[PDB]
Amino acid sequence: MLKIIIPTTMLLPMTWMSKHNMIWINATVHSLLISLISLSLLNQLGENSLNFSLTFFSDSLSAPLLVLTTWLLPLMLMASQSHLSKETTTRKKLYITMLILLQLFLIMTFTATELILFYILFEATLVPTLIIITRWGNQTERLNAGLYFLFYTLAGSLPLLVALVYIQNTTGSLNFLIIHYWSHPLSNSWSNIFMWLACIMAFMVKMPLYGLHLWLPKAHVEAPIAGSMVLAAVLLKLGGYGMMRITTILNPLTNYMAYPFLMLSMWGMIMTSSICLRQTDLKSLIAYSSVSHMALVIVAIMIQTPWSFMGATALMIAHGLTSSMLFCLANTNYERVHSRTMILARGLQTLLPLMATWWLVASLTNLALPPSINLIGELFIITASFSWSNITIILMGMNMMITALYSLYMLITTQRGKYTHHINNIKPSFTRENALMALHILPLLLLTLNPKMILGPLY
Amino acid sequence: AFSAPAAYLTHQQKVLRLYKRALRHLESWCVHRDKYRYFACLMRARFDEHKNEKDMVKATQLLRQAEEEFWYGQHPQPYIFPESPGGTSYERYECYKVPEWCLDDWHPSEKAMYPDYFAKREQWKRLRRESWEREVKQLQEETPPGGPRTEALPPARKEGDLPPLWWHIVTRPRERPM
Amino acid sequence: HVTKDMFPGPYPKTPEERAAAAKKYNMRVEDYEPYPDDGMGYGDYPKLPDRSQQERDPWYDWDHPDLRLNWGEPIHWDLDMYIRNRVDTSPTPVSWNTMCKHLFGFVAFMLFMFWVGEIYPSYQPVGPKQYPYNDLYLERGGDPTKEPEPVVHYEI
Amino acid sequence: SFPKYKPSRLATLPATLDPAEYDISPETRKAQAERLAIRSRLKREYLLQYNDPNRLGVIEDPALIRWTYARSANIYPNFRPTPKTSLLGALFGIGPLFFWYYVFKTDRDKKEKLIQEGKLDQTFNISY
Amino acid sequence: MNPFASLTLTTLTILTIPIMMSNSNIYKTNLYPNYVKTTVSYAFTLSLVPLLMFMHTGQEMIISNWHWMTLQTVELSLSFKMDYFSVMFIPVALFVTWSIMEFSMWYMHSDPFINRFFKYLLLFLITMMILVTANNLFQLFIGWEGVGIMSFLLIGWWHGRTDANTAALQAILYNRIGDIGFVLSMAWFLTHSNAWDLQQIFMLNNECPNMPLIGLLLAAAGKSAQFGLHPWLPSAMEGPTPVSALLHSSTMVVAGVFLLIRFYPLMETNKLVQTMTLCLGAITTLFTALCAITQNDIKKIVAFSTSSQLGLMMVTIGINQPHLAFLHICMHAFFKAMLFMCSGSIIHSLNDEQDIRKMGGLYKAMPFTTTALIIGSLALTGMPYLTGFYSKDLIIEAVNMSYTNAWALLMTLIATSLTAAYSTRIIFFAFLGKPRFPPLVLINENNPLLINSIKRLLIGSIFAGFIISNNIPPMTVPNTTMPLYMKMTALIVTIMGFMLALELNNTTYYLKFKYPSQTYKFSNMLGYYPSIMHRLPTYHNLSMSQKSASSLLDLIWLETILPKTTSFIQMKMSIMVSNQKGLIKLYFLSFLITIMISMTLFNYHE
Ligand SMILES: CCCCCCCCCCCCCCCCCC(=O)OC[C@H](COP(=O)([O-])OCC(O)COP(=O)([O-])OC[C@@H](COC(=O)CCCCCCCCCCCCCCCCC)OC(=O)CCCCCCCCCCCCCCCCC)OC(=O)CCCCCCCCCCCCCCCCC
Ligand SMILES: CCCCCCCCCCCCCCCCCC(=O)OC[C@H](COP(=O)([O-])OCC(O)COP(=O)([O-])OC[C@@H](COC(=O)CCCCCCCCCCCCCCCCC)OC(=O)CCCCCCCCCCCCCCCCC)OC(=O)CCCCCCCCCCCCCCCCC
Ligand SMILES: CCCCCCCCCCCCCCCCC[C@@H](O)O[C@H](CO[C@H](O)CCCCCCCCCCCCCCC)COP(=O)(O)OCC[N+](C)(C)C
Ligand SMILES: CCCCCCCC/C=C/CCCCCCCC(=O)OC[C@H](COP(=O)(O)OCCN)OC(=O)CCCCCCC/C=C/CCCCCCCC
Ligand SMILES: CCCCCCCC/C=C\CCCCCCCC(=O)O[C@H](COC(=O)CCCCCCC/C=C/CCCCCCCC)COP(=O)(O)OCCN
Repeated sequence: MLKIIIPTTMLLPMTWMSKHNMIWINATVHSLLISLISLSLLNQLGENSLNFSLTFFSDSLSAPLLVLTTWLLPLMLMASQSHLSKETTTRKKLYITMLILLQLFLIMTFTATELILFYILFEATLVPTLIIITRWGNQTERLNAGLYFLFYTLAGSLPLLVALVYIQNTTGSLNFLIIHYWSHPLSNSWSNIFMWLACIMAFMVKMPLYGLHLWLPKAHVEAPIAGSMVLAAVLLKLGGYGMMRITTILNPLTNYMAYPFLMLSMWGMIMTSSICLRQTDLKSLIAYSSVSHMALVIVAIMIQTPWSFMGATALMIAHGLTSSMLFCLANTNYERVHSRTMILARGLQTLLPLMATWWLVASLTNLALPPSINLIGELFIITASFSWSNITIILMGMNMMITALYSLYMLITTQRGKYTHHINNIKPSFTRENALMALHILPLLLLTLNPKMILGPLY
Repeated sequence: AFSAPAAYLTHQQKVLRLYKRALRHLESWCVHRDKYRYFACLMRARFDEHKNEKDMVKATQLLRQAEEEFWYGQHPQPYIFPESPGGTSYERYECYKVPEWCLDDWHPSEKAMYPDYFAKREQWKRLRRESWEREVKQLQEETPPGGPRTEALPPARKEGDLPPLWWHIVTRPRERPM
Repeated sequence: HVTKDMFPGPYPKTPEERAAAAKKYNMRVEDYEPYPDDGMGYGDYPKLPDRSQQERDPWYDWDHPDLRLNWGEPIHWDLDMYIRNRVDTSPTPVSWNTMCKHLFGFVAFMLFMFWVGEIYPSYQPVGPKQYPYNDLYLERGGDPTKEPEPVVHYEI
Repeated sequence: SFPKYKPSRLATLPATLDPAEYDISPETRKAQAERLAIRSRLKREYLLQYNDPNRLGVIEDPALIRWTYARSANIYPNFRPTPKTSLLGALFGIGPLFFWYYVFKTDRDKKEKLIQEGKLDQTFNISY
Repeated sequence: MNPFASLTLTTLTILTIPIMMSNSNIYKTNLYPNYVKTTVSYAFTLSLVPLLMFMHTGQEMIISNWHWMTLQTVELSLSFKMDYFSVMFIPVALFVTWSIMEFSMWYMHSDPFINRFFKYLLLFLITMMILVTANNLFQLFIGWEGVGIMSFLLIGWWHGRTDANTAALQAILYNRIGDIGFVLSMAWFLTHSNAWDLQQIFMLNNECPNMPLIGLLLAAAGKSAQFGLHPWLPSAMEGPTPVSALLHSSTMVVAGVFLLIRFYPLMETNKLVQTMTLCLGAITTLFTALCAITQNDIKKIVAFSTSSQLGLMMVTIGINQPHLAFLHICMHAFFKAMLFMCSGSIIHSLNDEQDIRKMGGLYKAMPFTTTALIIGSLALTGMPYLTGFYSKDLIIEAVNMSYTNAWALLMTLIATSLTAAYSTRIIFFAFLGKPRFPPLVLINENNPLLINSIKRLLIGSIFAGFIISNNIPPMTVPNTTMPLYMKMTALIVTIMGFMLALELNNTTYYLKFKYPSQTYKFSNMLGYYPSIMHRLPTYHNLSMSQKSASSLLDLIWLETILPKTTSFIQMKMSIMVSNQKGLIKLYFLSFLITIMISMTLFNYHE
């Protein structure tokens, strides 16, 4: 695992020793090389995980997330360099350093064998994101957004720390292998109920769960493009990964402790899909769609079936890629017209046809068109829910209908109709933007040929 | 579409508009030309029955009763011209209309083709740039201090003057731009 | 260049506050009327008439032709609901609450008649179709080790 | 005479059927003139920037900014805890959650109790 | 190896070659539409051969060529079903598509994006082939959504027009309403039968419960535009005429009927679902036929005709006659495509006019179009020994001789009357009488593409019924003994419709004017279904989405409870704690109080 971590660390002195006009080129090239190297972790053994050492291990769940992070870094660099052109060399190097530190913390988080190290890195991811949002955000609400993002996370995460140290004291270990092999049932008691809550609420708020999701629109809208990319693509999946790791020791309590969370997730996915229908800001719609998809992931994790975990893993990967692509698409238009209002710029298909094609493909993947992996995950989760209870199909179908509705609503509003007359500064699409959209979309379609790479350990 | 609207419609304008709407809906009801002509002359006679009324109150009441009759007896599916706001071809060619400022963003290799067109476009741009200040000055001169009262614009009055605010009216893309 | 006092504020109660709000939204003080002062959060925004964009004049020279809106004019609170790609409030030839009666009556009549016809089906004056081998007992699932009851058909 | 047309929310009253536009007073004409003057002044202000050769960019519209700010940022500062607001919030917030909890809990309790009886017909159900 | 499988797969494979060449140089030239048309014609003539093999020996096959993924005990493979349905429907669809693309080469000549139009048509054809030939439910869902998305893209071809975008979104909404039931069926089948493939499902479901069949029925109603989800098909006429002729007339809109036919072994084991299908089909066909007879737009009338024929397919499915329904699909494709083609030629000749009130005497001005439309109308009305006879009259005969709902039978007969009614309306208002179009005559139908394509579909509409009926094995027990008056019921109904519609159409020449009746207003405004269902639920949904979900909960109460309460409480506590006057007197008084407490509440407890 050091063969991935050490080059990521080497990215720091390499970008701090580069010339003022070569930082983007060097960082992009070596980030792509690191992603290529990290692609070798997909070879999984089946029966058990790849245990490199006492500190790190790789699973069929961790490997797609690691590859997604390593692949997302170069796309973040490509998206960032346009709006940072006027910045000084030192501040651009600091921004790239923030991105590299975030990547390092993420790659170490997904491979830790022990839960305290996972917690330490999972909290350490906060600082670079907070710095990025509050320093390179564009509006004045970035400060309030950063405060929300920090405190919503910490209020859930601190009880997790207390629960983890208590569990290590009572059991003697927190190593995930020992945790799994020496699992014992949780009795029906108030102490066990509060232990369950302390082990669950941090990952709940990172998803986010409906009712604890208010930080996400603020943080995702007010962050720069790279910050939004990493928030939607990767940082939302930390909660799901933590849930999959932690629910091993929570049985059989989850059988009834999951009822309020399932109810909240289903009704709130309906609510957020409905909210997307009346939104004046283009980024907030994407944020709320992310909330709905993560609510579906929460249901999948809560029901505790192999098909549910497979669908949840597929949906996490697909949602990460699709949300990153949608955020980049919105950012291109924002850079054109310097406003996030959806109806300001209309009929962009007449002026930008290839970008309209990218918009159409992203909208089609957002509504989970077959045989894309988005629908693979969603269908697996829906089938698992149907096995859990036949009445879930009503809510699943309603959510599907509303998702198609607002996806095509966004597409029609932004791309169709007639152009706004007074707006006359819409230049032809750059090679960088088209390449960024292609690099987002092509892995999505290529993953359809080999769906088992992202289905997870339960495959 | 081309004329600045007035603050209100007179009784005469409302009367003519009701006449035209009634005739069009009667034509919708009367498909054939001869029957439509017969009933249109009958409508014209009934309409001229109160042509020379001097009491404005009773004329207004007649207009209100006629409007109620038209609304009750209108055609639910009146004939609409294809390019009209309700027609089947209303906004069909809007996707083919590209604004003229997009031609400035063309690559020099694209402008290598069509050289005379772009030379004439340069001529038009010089004309607009050399007329804009005079247009603004004329608009400032011919405007009451309390702002304009209507959406009407004055014509050119000097030797080499162009009517103010003419660029986006003259440079419409087309009705069939492709 | 939109300064602080050009943004919506709280509900106006004094007449001078109402005049200032009406001037801010480019409206006549006689026409400007805010939403009722409950806790719903409307604040200073004017309550425009609930007409759709489809009802506006299509022959007028709008700044935004598709939108049927003019630059700088106050925008309805529910514009995105009335964009004419969506909910339409245009007057209909037949009154509302009259179309509802006809539609509901048609559907209810058809449902009741279908139920009645289910009670009173149509058929031909024939006997049930007859099949040779114990009503094809071995064919319709088999289980050939339980000796089905003899289904015997006679000529007539 | 003829049957009357009555308007509603989703099918409004036509202008030609509106008694307001047929009962005219001089103050009504003055109001119409004032509205037309406001519209004309806004149109002139927009068209002076639209036709400017020098101007490049998006012409900012104050009205759109006001609409977006009112729909997004101005809502909470104008919120008051009110019996109407409190009751509507409680209903639309927690009513559906408890309704769905009751429905799902009843269905799953029936299914589990029917499983314990040994009567569910779970033949061929090897995927979950 | 048996050539059957190779030819069946090659027919589907060669259709994708122009899609691969879409990035090549030929896509930039004006030769692309002819290239696509030639490719489709070659696909048709290639598909003709497996049809001959089946007609000789009844050869049927399934090809699980590629393994995609395996989840535990469940295997997902790219599998194609090549039974009678596939080998019969593929050549018909290819023939119709060939004719319609040859028509489009003329109709869409002045469109600047004709290459994109032909590419979209080919993509729709590929997705429909995937839908038809699928052997498992996942592949059929892929084809389902592919044809749905292609319909969305083709309806909104003129994306600068608001109504086209609105109609495309409406179609998507209704199709997803049906897709809810499709997904329910998929989930039930996987959970209870451990398979998505057709073979396992048939074996494990001897007595199929109601849930999967109701899901399939909901999906079919969504795709075939039945009474609950009908209005999107008439509004799909916003697209160009070739799109209406191909997608929304004869090929795509039969997907729900085809889905119900694919599961007929399960459908015949349940009578409640059969009754529901029969009743839904009857109400759909009669409601749409009633709406058709008062419409003035020709495309709307033909679309309502298509909806009524789909309802007839549903009723013939409901009486447990699936092979007859498939035969009706194949027969109806020919003359419905021809009817849209004739309507499009008329529209193009009269300067893009679609209202029949401005269509005058074209019986002499457009002789070939008049002949083709008359032949198509006679085929639609079930004139004996035409294409429509061999299926529609057998359907009426089987409906008459079955243990069926009486109301459904009566509504089917009334719809049979209304069919001739609106056919007579179309002919009378479009081809007879005096001209009513603008004086500048542009009428010209002397183009080889239009004539050749309409001629090909005319030969089809004349002979396909006899040929196909005589070249297939008997899959339905014939009704040989029926009363004479009941044998002639369809013809009596058709003649009554002809006579009465012609009488009411002849009465409009009279110089007499009367206000419309309430029944006419109900019929013309489509029963007020789009007037209410497109306004009330949408308004309520969007209003609750803004006022309650967005504002009341996220912006107000969820803000109030967790973050704002915390901020307020901490601010109040900070103000209380930190606002001290700086006087040592008060501090030392508090120190004395604290000392007194520690010595008593703590020092006495040990
Ligand atoms: C994750 C999804 C989303 C979840 C989160 C979102 C949703 C949850 C959070 C947001 C919604 C919850 C909000 C909680 C209420 C907050 C009230 C507030 O902030 O007031 C400050 C605010 C400021 O104080 P202030 O400025 O000093 O006062 C001046 C007033 O404005 C001057 O006003 P006034 O003098 O004109 O009127 C005041 C007066 C008169 O008030 C009125 O005129 C209206 C009547 C209010 C009280 C009775 C309600 C009448 C209508 C409904 C009756 C119940 C129907 C049945 C309910 C169950 C159905 C199965 O007050 C009363 O007479 C009330 C007496 C109490 C009798 C009934 C007590 C029932 C307790 C709860 C029963 C329902 C339990 C839930 C059942 C769920 C089953 C599944 O005071 C108010 O203006 C509101 C007063 C009325 C409050 C009524 C609350 C009803 C809503 C249910 C409360 C239970 C939920 C909370 C649980 C914890 C409770 C201990
Ligand atoms: C021995 C057995 C053999 C039996 C042989 C026949 C048996 C008897 C047949 C007689 C039945 C119908 C005869 C023709 C009807 C109309 C003729 C007529 O008088 O014209 C004047 C007039 C037409 O209006 P208009 O003001 O002249 O048009 C204005 C301009 O002319 C506008 O001009 P335009 O330029 O716009 O175009 C004019 C256009 C438009 O013309 C229209 O406006 C007519 C549209 C509606 C009438 C069409 C009749 C279809 C009725 C089907 C209803 C099924 C049940 C639905 C239940 C609804 C419940 C609310 O006309 C056409 O082009 C064609 C129209 C229809 C021609 C074909 C009709 C024949 C099919 C029906 C009979 C079936 C024959 C075989 C029997 C099969 C089984 C034995 O008709 C009426 O005023 C009343 C129509 C009667 C409809 C009643 C619906 C039945 C159910 C009522 C409700 C029952 C329950 C009680 C209430 C609920 C209690 C809770
Ligand atoms: C906006 C979103 C925020 C996040 C949402 C988080 C959801 C947290 C809710 C936790 C789920 C349930 C918690 C415990 C399960 C049962 C709770 C209790 O009501 O059940 C009964 C418990 O009986 C009584 O109800 C005791 C609880 C009563 C006191 C709790 C106060 C509840 C009021 C609601 C306050 C809101 C809490 C959330 C604040 C934000 C069962 O009866 P019994 O079999 O005998 O006891 C079982 C426990 N034993 C085995 C140890 C004996
Ligand atoms: C089972 C789950 C689903 C059941 C249905 C629940 C209700 C669905 C509510 C959907 C709300 C979506 C609103 C957002 C859409 C945006 C606004 C919009 O679409 O505008 C309406 C738009 C424009 O109207 P036009 O008349 O076509 O305009 C043309 C001239 N201008 O038209 C539409 O698309 C509206 C569609 C609304 C459909 C709602 C009614 C559906 C009811 C179905 C019940 C019947 C079930 C079928 C039974 C089958 C038998 C088993
Ligand atoms: C930003 C929003 C996120 C909010 C999430 C907050 C919820 C976190 C879950 C509860 C936190 C406290 C958990 C304590 C750590 C668990 C360790 C444990 O299991 O020890 C228990 C101790 O259990 C407790 O003490 C729990 C009491 C609660 C203390 C603080 C209460 C604060 C409010 C609790 C309810 C809210 C939690 C869920 C709300 C989620 C957010 C709304 C038993 O130990 P013993 O004493 O040895 O008993 C066995 C031998 N006799």
